[PDB]
This record gives sequence, structure tokens and C-alpha cells, in this order.
Amino acid sequence: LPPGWEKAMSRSSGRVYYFNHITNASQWERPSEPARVRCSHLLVKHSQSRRPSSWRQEKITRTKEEALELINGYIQKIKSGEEDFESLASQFSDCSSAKARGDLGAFSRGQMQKPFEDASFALRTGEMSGPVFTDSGIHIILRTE
Repeated sequence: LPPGWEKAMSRSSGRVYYFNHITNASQWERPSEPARVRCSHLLVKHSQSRRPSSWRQEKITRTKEEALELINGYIQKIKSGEEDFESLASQFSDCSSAKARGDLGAFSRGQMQKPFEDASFALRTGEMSGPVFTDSGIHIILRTE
């Protein structure tokens, strides 16, 4: 397997899948580093976030557990094709990048919070992470270049 990936077994089906403990991504297909990447994100903040406040809500009171439930709902809508990542990042991200469909622009290593950085550089272009935890909250990250 490439670095970051491990073979796992579905608890519900018993089918093999693959999990990346860098990006928290999982996929059924067997998976077979750049100087800069470009990513978008959707952040859901919580009461333990470094700054519990955003453009959406002046005082963020949700628990980490409630923030992760929101994150998982958006992942399910995006992966089902019901909603596009851009649409949900514009509507629901607690980051001011929401105004740009979640886009952060391009960045090299050394610039972002480490968990966010490591997930971003470990994604393939077009790939979306699982829930990624930083001091700011929980992110879904889409690598766009």
C-alpha cells in the first residue's frame, strides 16, 4: 500500500476497504509529494475551538461531538452527490473562506496547522478528506490542485 494507507475490514459488510490515517479518507478501491497544493475546506467550529465564533454565529456553543455529527452529515451529502462540496462550504463553513466556496488558495509546507497540512499533502488531486481535527475545529478538506 502507499504510505498512510492501511487495509481494513468493514464491520457492517466484511468487505475489505482502505483507510488513510493521514487524511481520515476511506475508499473501497486499492489505492495504487508535491511542493505546493491548492485546497478548499469546510470548517465546523465547536466550544473548544481556539476561537469559538465565526461569520455564521457570534458565540459558537456546539460540542465537539455535535460539530463531528455535522461534519459527517456534510461528508454523506457530498459523497452521495446530493450536494457539491462548494455549495455546503459556501453555506455552512465557519471560516471566512466560505465566501470563496471554501478555497484557501495554494500553500507550501510550513504555512498551515500541521494536521491540516499533512492531510492536504497526502490527498490526491480531486480527493476529499475525512474529518480532520485542528485547534480551529473539524475540517473537510478538498485538494483542488
